[PDB]
Amino acid sequence: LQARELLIAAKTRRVEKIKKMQARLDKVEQLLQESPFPGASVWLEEIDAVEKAIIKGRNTQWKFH
Amino acid sequence: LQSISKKDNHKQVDVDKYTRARNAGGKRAQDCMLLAAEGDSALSLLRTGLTLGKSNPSGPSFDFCGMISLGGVIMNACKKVTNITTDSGETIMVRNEQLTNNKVLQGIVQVLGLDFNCHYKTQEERAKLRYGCIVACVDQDLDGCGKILGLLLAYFHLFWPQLIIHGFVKRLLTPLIRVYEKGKTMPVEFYYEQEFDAWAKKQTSLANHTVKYYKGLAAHDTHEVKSMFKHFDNMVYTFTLDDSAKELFHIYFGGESELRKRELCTGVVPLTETQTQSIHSVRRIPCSLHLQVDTKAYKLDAIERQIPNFLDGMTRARRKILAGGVKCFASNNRERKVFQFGGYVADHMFYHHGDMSLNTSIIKAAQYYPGSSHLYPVFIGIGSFGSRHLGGKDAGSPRYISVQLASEFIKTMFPAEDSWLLPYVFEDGQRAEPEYYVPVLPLAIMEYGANPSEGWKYTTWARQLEDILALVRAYVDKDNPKHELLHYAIKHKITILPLRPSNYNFKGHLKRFGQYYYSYGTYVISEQRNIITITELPLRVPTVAYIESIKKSSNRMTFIEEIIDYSSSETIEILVKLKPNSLNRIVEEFKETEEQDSIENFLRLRNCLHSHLNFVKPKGGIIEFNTYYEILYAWLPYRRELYQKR
Amino acid sequence: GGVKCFASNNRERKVFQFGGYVADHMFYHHGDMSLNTSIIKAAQYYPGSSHLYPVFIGIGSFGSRHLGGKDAGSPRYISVQ
Amino acid sequence: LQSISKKDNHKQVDVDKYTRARNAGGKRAQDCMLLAAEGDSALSLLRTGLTLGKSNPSGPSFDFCGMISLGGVIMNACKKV
Amino acid sequence: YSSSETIEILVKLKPNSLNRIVEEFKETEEQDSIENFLRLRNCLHSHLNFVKPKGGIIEFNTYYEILYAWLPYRRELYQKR
DNA sequence: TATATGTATGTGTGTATATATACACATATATATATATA
DNA sequence: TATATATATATGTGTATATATACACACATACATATACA
Repeated sequence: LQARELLIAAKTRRVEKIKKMQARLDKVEQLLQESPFPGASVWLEEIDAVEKAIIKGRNTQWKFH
Repeated sequence: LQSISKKDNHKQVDVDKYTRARNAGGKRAQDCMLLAAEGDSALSLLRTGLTLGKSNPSGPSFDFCGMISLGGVIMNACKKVTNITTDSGETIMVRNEQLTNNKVLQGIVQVLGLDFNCHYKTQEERAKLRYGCIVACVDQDLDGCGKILGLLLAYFHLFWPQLIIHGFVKRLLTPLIRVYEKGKTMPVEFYYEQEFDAWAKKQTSLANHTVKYYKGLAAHDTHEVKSMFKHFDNMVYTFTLDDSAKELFHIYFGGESELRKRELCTGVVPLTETQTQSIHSVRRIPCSLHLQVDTKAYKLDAIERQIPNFLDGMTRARRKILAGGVKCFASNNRERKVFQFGGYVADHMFYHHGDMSLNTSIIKAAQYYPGSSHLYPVFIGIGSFGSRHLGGKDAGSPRYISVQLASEFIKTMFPAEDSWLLPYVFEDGQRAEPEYYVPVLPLAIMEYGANPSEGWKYTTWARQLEDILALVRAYVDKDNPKHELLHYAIKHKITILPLRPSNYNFKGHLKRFGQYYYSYGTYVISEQRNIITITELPLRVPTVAYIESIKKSSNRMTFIEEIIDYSSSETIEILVKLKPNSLNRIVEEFKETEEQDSIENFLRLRNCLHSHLNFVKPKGGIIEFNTYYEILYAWLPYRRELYQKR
Repeated sequence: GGVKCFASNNRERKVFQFGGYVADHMFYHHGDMSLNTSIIKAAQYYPGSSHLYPVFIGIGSFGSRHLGGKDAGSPRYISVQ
Repeated sequence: LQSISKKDNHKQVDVDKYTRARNAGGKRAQDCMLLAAEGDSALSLLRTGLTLGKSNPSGPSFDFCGMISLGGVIMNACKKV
Repeated sequence: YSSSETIEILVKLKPNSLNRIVEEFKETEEQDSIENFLRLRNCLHSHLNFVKPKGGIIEFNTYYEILYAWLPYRRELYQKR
């Protein structure tokens, strides 16, 4: 560990980063158990992102301006 | 025509890069060898080797050895010859005019002094030649060891089997991989690639070995060629002809493909211990045992290289190009040239082939025009990348044009946190690229393609985007009112939701008649000037190829006078001119059915969307589907399990 | 570009791959064939060659006295370090 | 010698990489251009650009423009004469 | 009959023709009659035309001039480091 | 004298295998070509 | 034997391009080989 890390703001940032990882661990265990199979909403979100990227690439003659 | 043009093109006395033996065609002519190499760099190696005058006092030299080039890949004669039956009850074997005029084979016939109407059964006939044996110094990679050596054997079998009986066709035997241990003074030599892969997977610490791949034989250093030419006669082999060999030479190189489909499902039979000891001890090779290992391993390799995988939709080369492009443009998305990016993806992805084919693959992976192969390309192309009109064959040279990573499409379709959890390919020990990508969408049915291969054909026509989105949202989403119906249809192999061809960027029209779709272009007629204006061609029809095809049919040239192209860069506009009073002759002469018009029958304005859905599967091997629904239903569980493990 | 390319470990590369590296990182604004010819001839070593003290070690077939170095391999085949 | 000058060395045809204009050698022959380019990728650019159909009503097209390639570097005639 | 790194050429003469070479190809002091016959000497004729720092040609008359022009650059580069 | 009917060629797509060619620039050497001498 | 041409080769660093082969299959163009005859 660098001596930059031993300050009070770095302690505060590590505390909130521990809080964010705890919340993310709760979300991961919450969406491992969903129906029909694990990870069913995540793949819907990736469907939506790929579809709008295909639209934005068709609008710019596949140059992505 | 030859005599008109012989004052500039006189008799080429190169005989295809032939080097004379000091004793070729004399009293000791049967003491002589002919080291037929594959190119010119190979001849550089062989001429370096045959001149070690006192570093190799027990070696060969040019007193009894010649050289000649095989010119790349040999033509086969089994598909270019006809057995014709005469009156007396004998089938004579008459060749083709294309096979007769092949410059490479003319060279070796003039060098060896062969005769086509001889049979060489007696030794009085087998001493009228100019050399004693042909010796094929070819590469040890699977292309040169299998393909052109099998075609050379097939040529000599198809015309003179008695010389394969009596020991006339020979070959060297070189390493393909050498591995150098730190400290010790002897390397480990592997002759096949899968032998080295099974070896290198067994190890636990390969941190101090240096694996050397020898692509062609001209990559061999000076101490290596000295140690290979001190043991020259130690490593020449000879072919022996079996009685079961005629069926194998008819399967692999005959004009019937279904024998080759029926064979090439199962993998290569491993080689036994008695056969191994017999080959390495008595130093002879049966032709059938060669055709069922080397030629079959080559043909399976060519299916792997030339046919896509049904998960990601891309071949082996395009998968290396995508992996090297994600690795290269990581820091900033700064442009590179084509040859510089090709050098990068040949260095870091362990590509073991030529550079011209890799650069052509990068160019055609970057192209985007109405009717190109890729509807969703990996790269953004910057420069001149060709047009509809010459079919994309009018791009720039690779020193001019540039590519760039289409970063957000590559990020969304192929997520980065998924690529840590895929099976990879190892070349020479290190990771290079995945076995496959598993995209968010079934990209193998979303684009085009038309290739030949060994045994099989590949041809696809892309589907609508909205149909595929509706299918995957019916599978995944539980609040979609076509969820359990589609699950029942997956259980019982029936269809519910439509799956139409892709009409995007196409302004003609599609019609389903019986069991296939047809695509139709658009004309526009005017009898006041005898002008038909073509405003649309069918799917994937080049413009100048269409116009030159309509000019060769003299049945159609008797009705038109002048044809003028007014096309745009991406829009078709073709203008014909008719000689007066010929529309009614077209209507009564080119008849109209209810599937195609008379004007479309006249102007070649429809084609069939005919598919050949033949892919490769994971862990190797062909798989052949019947409809696109089968490909989608095979695709879905891989993506499901990949989400679970991430 | 060769001092910078073989910095980490001195593993050999093909001539066209090293040529792509030195045309990328050294801003070479010309064609690719003459660069590969210069990389080939900048590594040759035989009695009567141009360079008596070459920059590179050449691994493969790099031509001989008897054709003046004009019979090397293609860049697809041979290597330098 | 007449049959050597002729017969063998008789009349030939048109050259390669040549796209004529629609109005070459006619009643408006003087108002046509020859856009002589350096290779074939340049002719691919010129074919891309002379076919802007309705997206460039003020630009040229093949009604009064042609194309031919210069073959790389021109031979000089100032020292072969 | 040459090896890959050592010359060995073999000629064969027409019978009783060693004598007729000497009157045809006269022996000067600078070269022998055989070396006149078999093209076995050449002149080492130099053209020491280089480019200099900040561009432009420079032209020397002997190799000593090149050495004497080279030495101070290495001197000042040691002082700089 | 029209009709079929079984023959034979022929480009075309992707991923492979092996090659080929024109031009600029300076200067020393070369091997045959040329007058006019006669 | 002489004075005189005009074409001809090779070196490094540059400028441009050409071409043969494999593999599958739907499709296009060329006869041609008969079979009633006529």
